[PDB]
Amino acid sequence: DCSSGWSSYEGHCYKVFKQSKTWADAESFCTKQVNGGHLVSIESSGEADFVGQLIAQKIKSAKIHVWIGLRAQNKEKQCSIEWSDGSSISYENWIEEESKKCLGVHIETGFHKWENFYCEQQDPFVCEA
Amino acid sequence: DCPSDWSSYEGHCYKPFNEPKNWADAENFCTQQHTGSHLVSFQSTEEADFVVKLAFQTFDYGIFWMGLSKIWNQCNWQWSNAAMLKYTDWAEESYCVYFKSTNNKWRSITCRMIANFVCEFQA
Amino acid sequence: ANSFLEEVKQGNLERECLEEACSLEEAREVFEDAEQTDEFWSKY
Ligand SMILES: [Ca+2]
Ligand SMILES: [Ca+2]
Ligand SMILES: [Ca+2]
Ligand SMILES: [Ca+2]
Ligand SMILES: [Ca+2]
Ligand SMILES: [Ca+2]
Ligand SMILES: [Ca+2]
Ligand SMILES: [Ca+2]
Ligand SMILES: [Ca+2]
Ligand SMILES: [Ca+2]
Ligand SMILES: [Ca+2]
Ligand SMILES: [Ca+2]
Repeated sequence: DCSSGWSSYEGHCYKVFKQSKTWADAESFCTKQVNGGHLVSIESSGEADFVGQLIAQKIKSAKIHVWIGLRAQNKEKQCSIEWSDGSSISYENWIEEESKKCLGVHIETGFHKWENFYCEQQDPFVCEA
Repeated sequence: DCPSDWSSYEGHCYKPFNEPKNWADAENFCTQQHTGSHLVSFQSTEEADFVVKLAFQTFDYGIFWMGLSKIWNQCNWQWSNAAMLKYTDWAEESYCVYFKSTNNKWRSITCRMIANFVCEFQA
Repeated sequence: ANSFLEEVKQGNLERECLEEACSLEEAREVFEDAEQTDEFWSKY
């Protein structure tokens, strides 16, 4: 029992969106579509199964991925680590796009395995409420 | 003073290897080539340029590990809806840092990847 | 597309994006240059 075009699973509503958005925009979008909406939160084996099948119905491309609601909030490029020699990280030369702090699922795992992607890419997503 | 087979820069010795090892194995292998050795750490651009040039003139193109591992394993992962992160299904367990012998920018790839490497030590 | 150890190799447009489906990053690894990556990706 959800809004039109939304699918139910365990008293939660879900919808796969084909529009490509960055992880951040996708998230805001979800909060504006439904009461309490957010990017999908895969909290269980069964939910993963349901959502994987749900996505597979609309997404057939392997050129892209589908955004899910997990992200590393830390602003730094790496977290709580030092160099293998002990020295702290003073110098940095990161390619912006090599920082992959947002997660998404891909067709090659049947949309199950959480893969790391650069947050500012635009890809389809799934909202849950 | 570096042992011939090694290269020298600002008082540190560097040496590229082309026997593909994952990160943990590479770092470990470094510590055995000589006391106080490790996977190369970058403290400045010229040091970085020195090592990129070095590995390049030696083994041409390849991907080389640097001393950074499990880079996001300790970040604060959380769902946007604040749900509890219990169930997980990571494709890759850890990400490590590396570079191409063609440019000095830092890149990321799963720590299990097979790659060349450069060891470094002091004095 | 990435197999288990293919990423050791130098990128290649034909092998990765035309003979296989490639992600935005794989394409960026091929071109390196952002605008070129855009040009290609927008027509992919
Ligand atoms: Ca309802
Ligand atoms: Ca959920
Ligand atoms: Ca630490
Ligand atoms: Ca150093
Ligand atoms: Ca391939
Ligand atoms: Ca590839
Ligand atoms: Ca590649
Ligand atoms: Ca061909
Ligand atoms: Ca192939
Ligand atoms: Ca790659
Ligand atoms: Ca890359
Ligand atoms: Ca252009």
